[PDB]
Amino acid sequence: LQEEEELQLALALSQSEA
Amino acid sequence: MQIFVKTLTGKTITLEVEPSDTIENVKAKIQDKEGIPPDQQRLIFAGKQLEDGRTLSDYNIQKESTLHLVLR
Amino acid sequence: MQIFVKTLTGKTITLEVEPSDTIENVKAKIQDKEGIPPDQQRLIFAGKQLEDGRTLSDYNIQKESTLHLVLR
Repeated sequence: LQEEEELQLALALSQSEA
Repeated sequence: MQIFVKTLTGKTITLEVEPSDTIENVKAKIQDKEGIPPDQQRLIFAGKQLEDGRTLSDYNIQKESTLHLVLR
Repeated sequence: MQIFVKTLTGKTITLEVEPSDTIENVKAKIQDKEGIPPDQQRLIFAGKQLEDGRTLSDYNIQKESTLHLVLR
């Protein structure tokens, strides 16, 4: 589902920053 | 203090918060600007989804920290 | 130069890339090594999703930088 993909994308973005 | 909230659509929201503010306090401030109900918001910081009842300080969210927002 | 590419499942792969490689080139190297087609890859660095048509150097991706890979 798009929601699960978006959650993964946000987790990765967040990780990659801090 | 200011924090940033970034969406996957490329928007950067800013919020004025205190370290003792709760996550729901934060989501309400997003609602005030974007119209998105808190229950449609998932906030992410340091690879973790942020939970109701906890404060920004609980997650070590400090000045000019960036949270990520995804919508249900 | 070696870079690392990690997924949220914890896997970390090593790739040999150049500063002038485009993002689509790097995705082609992941496809070559892991068999994942480029349209299934989203690459992330320093809080940005990397865009095709740009190079690694455009993002200041250097030797031993770590990129995140999310699969679509």
